[PDB]
Amino acid sequence: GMKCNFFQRSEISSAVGQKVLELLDSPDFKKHL
Amino acid sequence: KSLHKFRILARSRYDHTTDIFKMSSDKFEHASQNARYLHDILQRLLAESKDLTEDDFSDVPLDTRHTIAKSLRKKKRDYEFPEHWKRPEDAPKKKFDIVDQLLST
Amino acid sequence: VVHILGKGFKGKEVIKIALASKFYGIGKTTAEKICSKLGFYPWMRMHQLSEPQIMSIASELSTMTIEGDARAIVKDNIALKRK
Amino acid sequence: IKTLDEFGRSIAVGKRKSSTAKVFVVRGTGEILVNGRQLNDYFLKMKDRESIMYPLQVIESVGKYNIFATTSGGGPTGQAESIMHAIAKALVVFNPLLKSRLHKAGVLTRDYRHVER
Amino acid sequence: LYKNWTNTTHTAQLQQTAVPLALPIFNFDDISKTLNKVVSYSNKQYKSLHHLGSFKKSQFNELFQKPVCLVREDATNSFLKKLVSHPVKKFIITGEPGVGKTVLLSQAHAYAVDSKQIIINISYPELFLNGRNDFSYDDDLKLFIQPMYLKKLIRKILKANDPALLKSIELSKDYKFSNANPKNASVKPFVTLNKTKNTVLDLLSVMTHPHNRGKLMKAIIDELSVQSKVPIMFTVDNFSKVLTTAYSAYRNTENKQIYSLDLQMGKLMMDIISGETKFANGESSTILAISGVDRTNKTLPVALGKIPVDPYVTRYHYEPKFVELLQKGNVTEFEVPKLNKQEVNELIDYYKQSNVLLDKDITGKKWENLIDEKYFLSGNGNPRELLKSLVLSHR
Amino acid sequence: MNVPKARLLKVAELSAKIFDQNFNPSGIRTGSKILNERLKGPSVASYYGNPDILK
Amino acid sequence: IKPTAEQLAQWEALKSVPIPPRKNATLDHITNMIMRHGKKEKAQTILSRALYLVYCQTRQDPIQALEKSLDELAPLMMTKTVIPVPLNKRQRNRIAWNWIVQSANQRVSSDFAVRLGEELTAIAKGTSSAFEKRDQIHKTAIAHRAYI
RNA sequence: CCAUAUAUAUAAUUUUAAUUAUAUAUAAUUUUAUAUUAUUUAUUAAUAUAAAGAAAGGAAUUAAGACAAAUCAUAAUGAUCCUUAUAAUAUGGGUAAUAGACGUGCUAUAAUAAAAUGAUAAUAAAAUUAUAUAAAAUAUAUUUAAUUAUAUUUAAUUAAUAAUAUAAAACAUUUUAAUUUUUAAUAUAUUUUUUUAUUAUAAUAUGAAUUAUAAUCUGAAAUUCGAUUAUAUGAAAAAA
Ligand SMILES: Nc1ncnc2c1ncn2[C@@H]1O[C@H](COP(=O)(O)OP(=O)(O)OP(=O)(O)O)[C@@H](O)[C@H]1O
Ligand SMILES: [Mg+2]
Ligand SMILES: [Mg+2]
Repeated sequence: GMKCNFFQRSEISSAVGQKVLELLDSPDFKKHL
Repeated sequence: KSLHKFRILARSRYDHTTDIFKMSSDKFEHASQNARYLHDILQRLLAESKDLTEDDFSDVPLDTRHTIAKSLRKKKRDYEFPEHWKRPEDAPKKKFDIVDQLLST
Repeated sequence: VVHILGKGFKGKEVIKIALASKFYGIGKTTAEKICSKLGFYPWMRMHQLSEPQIMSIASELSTMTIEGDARAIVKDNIALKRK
Repeated sequence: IKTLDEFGRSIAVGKRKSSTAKVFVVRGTGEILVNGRQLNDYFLKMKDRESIMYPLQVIESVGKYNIFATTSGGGPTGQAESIMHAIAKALVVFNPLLKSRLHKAGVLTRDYRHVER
Repeated sequence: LYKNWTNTTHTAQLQQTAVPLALPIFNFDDISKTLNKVVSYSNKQYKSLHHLGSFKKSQFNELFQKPVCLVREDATNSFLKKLVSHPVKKFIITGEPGVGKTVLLSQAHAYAVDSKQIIINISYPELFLNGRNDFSYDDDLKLFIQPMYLKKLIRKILKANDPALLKSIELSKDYKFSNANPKNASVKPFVTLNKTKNTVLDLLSVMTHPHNRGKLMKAIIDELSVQSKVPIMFTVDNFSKVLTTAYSAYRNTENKQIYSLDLQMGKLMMDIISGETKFANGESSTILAISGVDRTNKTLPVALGKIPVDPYVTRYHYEPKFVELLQKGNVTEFEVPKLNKQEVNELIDYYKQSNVLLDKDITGKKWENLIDEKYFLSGNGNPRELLKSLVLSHR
Repeated sequence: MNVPKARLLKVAELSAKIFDQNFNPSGIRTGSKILNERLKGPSVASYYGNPDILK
Repeated sequence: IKPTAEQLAQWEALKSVPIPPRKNATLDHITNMIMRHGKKEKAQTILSRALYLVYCQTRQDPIQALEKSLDELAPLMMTKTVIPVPLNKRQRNRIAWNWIVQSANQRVSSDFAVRLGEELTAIAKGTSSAFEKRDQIHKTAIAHRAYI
């Protein structure tokens, strides 16, 4: 088995979060506001 | 002043001994997204470090406690042989051998 | 032979250990706090105590929730659990 | 055949338990450093100091060489005896005729004993 | 014998059987006659040094009839030249553990008795920080006073110093104190000292009640500071315990550990070192001794400028106030260099003459080899560990 | 310690802003660990092998 | 290699000398007997401190005094199950040290070093009850000699 | 084949532990020269002395009998038995109940022994981190700090690189009931962290089970039945 680390010198120049928002919008949580 | 601000805001990401600022990004699915993320964070850090208009981080001493701990978790070989203890007089002295002299001249 | 609230201590006994040892509600921290309040130095001993200081210690201890009162509290709590 | 380096130093490596020691022995006046520290600071136990001394005093050259020892691994006694064995191996270079003498003192033989399961 | 080992040797009078031996007497102006040679303190010096507590336990002083010292060119001569030449005579003695810092302090005291100076020595300042002596709060002196420690210390000052010197210096102003001495306690409530009619020697002999004793100590220190007749050498041994114990073991009414400077002994010591209390003779000096029995902070190294200041070092390991105080006075460090091989030769010679060397050391060993052996075992010159190699190394 | 707390707090807030880090000086339990916790679903479900095998 | 002048002189001078001993066998054996739980340094400290008191109260070499004491106290032979059997140096030293340690433990000091040092001081001055134990063992050996 | 000692190769000595790492190779079952005692008498053993030696340990590897096995959970096949039940799913409980009895370990019963402290950080090895680890910092217990436990926040590392993690005993100082062997007031001293003199001065400051209060960690869930912290408790345990 192999691993290749590449060094590139260069110039200077949310699934759970999505679900939480949906539940908060749902009528089982929004009904408690 | 801008460099000192950069180092202060780097916090644990800056190493004063080696003077290296290192950032690691693996949050996004691909490596290219993480590269863009790191580059953008570097531009933000640089832009607001170069900004000195309403910025007063000169009187904040640089914190190195993280570097102190990291170095404390490693062995050190700082010592070296004393300079005055050296005696070159007793060093081996190369000895003449005519065979190679004639082979080469 | 130093007597405080009907409890006897030997003269050489250190106050902040003896009060914790021979009283129900006082531990190490409580004994240290009492001693600091009364101005006794950390390693003061019973035979050095003057009678006014003994009475002051007795008053301070009496203002605490200790001995029979604390024992009754614990027993009442155990009885309530049993009930 | 071992010989001194450009600075006149004899370099030796010894081992004991999990400890390893690398010693530079030069001609001098009996000064010793361990990990850049004084011998008495690094080695608090007198027995370990005497163990380090023993090969020097077998050839009665104590006070004639300066020792720069560098240890790592194991504990105090292991490091001290590794210094001892390394010092013996380094001393053999300066005068090979004394090797047998050192070999008869028991300081030129590795203590192969180690913790076993 | 009932006490433990260290207190056994210290207090068992085991020097009673020591060899009756004579050595050259120590005097700095005659250092050339005594340079690099083991000496014994003068008879007058022993009486003053013993009261000062210069000779302490664990120093292997029981082997010999009386404690002795080696007048070293690099330790005694070098320091004592500075103590008699430098404009600012504030010094801190440092080095590795057991290198001989106390001995040089004892030698420094011995010079003080020779030059008629008055010595104020605080040995083991932990006595007023451990908490095993009583304390009380004073309000006229907005400070915490410890009568038990003071009463002893006042007596140590008197006996450690010649009455003739204490007789000379005369009181600047009236002092009145509560009186506890038994003939005149009930007869007259107070004792009234007078300007230029009573002297400080009377002050040392005033007996006050425990709470008034706080006034007695500050009166003495201020008096010795104002006068210019006699030099005063304030000396502290085991100083690091003061530096690295910023807060004492005493707690106020609110169970808040009392700060060192809040206590009278703490502020008096730091006032002299910092320089707020100015001794007026001009030859007065402050000598402080580090020790290896105390923990190591970044306080002292920063105070001496050895390392740079790192503000993010916790207060346990760095006390800025002490650094400011020690830097306020121009304190300098004299590091006791370790014994060279030649000095080791001089000491072992005296040990041989005292019959403290073991049989194996003296019989059958080429003398030069022994010096090389014990120079190695000492750690290339540590006096304590050289001495342990001879007397406490049975293997 | 000697350096004031206000300066360090400003430094911490601003640095957290730069590196897309959330700043919570109050110490209140927001529960961000749950949002930042890695998912172990696929590996746990792959315990017995991929279910599509030639039979 | 031809040894140079200094090397050969060193070889001659050294071969004219014996090897130093690594350790004093008797003192090491006594120390190991004091040792428990592998704490060698504690045993060495205790032994050296006791010997230091012995010197300070006698002002003679305490290592020599210890060996005089062990040699004199320890029994040469002992009866075993009943026939006498000879004892070599280590067994004699062990018996003598145990006798010493009992009388030391009978003393008052909280520190074992002080008790041991004062007991050794008393022994070096010819004052010890273990002489009676040695005498009884020797008497039993004399009584049971016939069964060699 | 390990381990050990060496030689060659490899590493641009910043993945640094070159004192290291792993490939190949060599080495030993040690070889010798004498002395003495035995000897099947030397071309032999016991030792001992001298010389060259780094050289001193270890595992595995085969069959034949005989016994024991169903947590034979070390399996297969067969025999027989259930097939609305002896198969299958869910909720809760139990496997932790105590008169007792015996094994196995941990903690103790004090001074050749326990406790506190010891930042330019005394000294290791072998491991582990993509179903993670969690650094430093801030805050609360809590108190100038330190320590210890949680909380907030994720720095690097998916690794000879960073973390788990400053190894601990060791060593130094101090304290430690029984112990009137101690502390305290006066004096005292060439023992001053100390000496002297006169008065005063059977379970502890060992042990931490058990019990109570209030908090905390995991998890959806800690009642039966988990772990952790602090504040109170403080049992048995001494001799043979
Ligand atoms: N010049 C000297 N002459 C004789 N003995 C000496 C000399 N210097 C040191 N010693 C002895 O060496 C030991 C050193 O003790 P000392 O108290 O002086 O050391 P230290 O470095 O101050 O120690 P610590 O850090 O413990 O206070 C004592 O035995 C002392 O007697
Ligand atoms: Mg000292
Ligand atoms: Mg307890």
